[PDB]
Amino acid sequence: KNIDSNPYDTDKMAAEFIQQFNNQAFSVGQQLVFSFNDKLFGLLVKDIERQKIEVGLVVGNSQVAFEKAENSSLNLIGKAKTKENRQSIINPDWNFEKMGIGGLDKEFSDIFRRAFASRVFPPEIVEQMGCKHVKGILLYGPPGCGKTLLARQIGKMLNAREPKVVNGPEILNKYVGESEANIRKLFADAEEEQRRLGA
Amino acid sequence: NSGLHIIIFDEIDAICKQRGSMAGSTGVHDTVVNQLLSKIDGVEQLNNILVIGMTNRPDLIDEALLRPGRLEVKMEIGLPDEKGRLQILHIHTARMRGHQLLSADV
Amino acid sequence: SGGFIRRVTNDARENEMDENLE
Amino acid sequence: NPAIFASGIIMDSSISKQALSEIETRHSEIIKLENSIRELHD
Amino acid sequence: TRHSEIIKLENSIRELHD
Ligand SMILES: Nc1ncnc2c1ncn2[C@@H]1O[C@H](COP(=O)(O)OP(=O)(O)OP(=O)(O)O)[C@@H](O)[C@H]1O
Repeated sequence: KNIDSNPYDTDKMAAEFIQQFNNQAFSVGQQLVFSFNDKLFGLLVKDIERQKIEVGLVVGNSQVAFEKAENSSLNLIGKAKTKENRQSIINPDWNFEKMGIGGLDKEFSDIFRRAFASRVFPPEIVEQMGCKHVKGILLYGPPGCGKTLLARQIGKMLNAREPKVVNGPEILNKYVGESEANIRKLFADAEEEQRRLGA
Repeated sequence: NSGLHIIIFDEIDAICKQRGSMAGSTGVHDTVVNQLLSKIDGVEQLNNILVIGMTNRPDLIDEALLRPGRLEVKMEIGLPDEKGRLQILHIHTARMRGHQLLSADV
Repeated sequence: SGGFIRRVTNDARENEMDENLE
Repeated sequence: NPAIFASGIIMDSSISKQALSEIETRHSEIIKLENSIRELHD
Repeated sequence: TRHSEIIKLENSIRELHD
């Protein structure tokens, strides 16, 4: 009921785990509950260490590497990361041909290159360049080409959450100012999220 | 697992015309046309709606509303032939003939 | 103490209220 | 040659029973202070 | 501001009445 996708300070969560579980014995396969960021997490013991031990003693200088459960949205950031991990990557397992789209290979390639190229590379290069990123894209063509299908599929292609849909000119309303209210609400969630999470 | 819903328009060319353009007025016609086009077939898919349109000026309807997937079946109804006329008269005089109120010389 | 009435409508009838209350 | 007409749309301002309703509802508390002051002065 | 003044006045009147 309290699922969350916000990033977690792996160093701090490991430190708090050690602090709360100091002078304790942990065995392979043990399951417990850990409170971090005022949130309860079900932790399952996988392996200990270099000679492997079935049961070990958790101490202050011990470090813990957390792995997310299968299909879980838990985003763990930092260096204490093991096994396969994918939460923020512009190139997911998404296939361009499973969707059943037609022969628009050149257009899709141009879209990818001109839009998602910026976010793929690490922050170092973009920060050194110090340039902004695109925030708009427009299509146009004769009816029944696939604009809606292509847009919704791109909506799923990115490794992000579900998008918002504005079906036609539903914004207009008799009460003046209410349209401004609706558009402001449309952007308020993203504005607040960016303000909270920083860069 | 749902029933079916039927919507019937009359004189579809009254509200729906060439999108934009016109140059005479753009009060609410463009918004109405866009809203209809989006609602009839937009991002979401519906499978319990049927739409029937009737008109007398086929060439004035917006093409975007006539491409396949929205309004495919188009029918031109022509004047009946001699057999059609005979059938129409028979249908419309069956009731008369039922109570033998028609002269034998007709 | 920073205000006493919110302005539902931008009319003079609201203003004095605050002062009055004050 | 010069002959033109037009038709215009009308507005209802902005009273959507949220600002009107909030003012109307909030105006309930003042009666309590009225009663308290009257009791004090009696 | 609303809460501060309202509860301040409520406390003042309550102490007065007491
Ligand atoms: N390249 C395509 N390959 C397969 N189906 C397609 C393709 N382009 C369009 N379609 C079919 O078109 C149907 C509806 O049209 P679609 O939503 O794709 O059009 P659009 O490009 O958004 O244009 P418009 O809405 O302006 O008519 C979809 O069900 C899809 O089956």
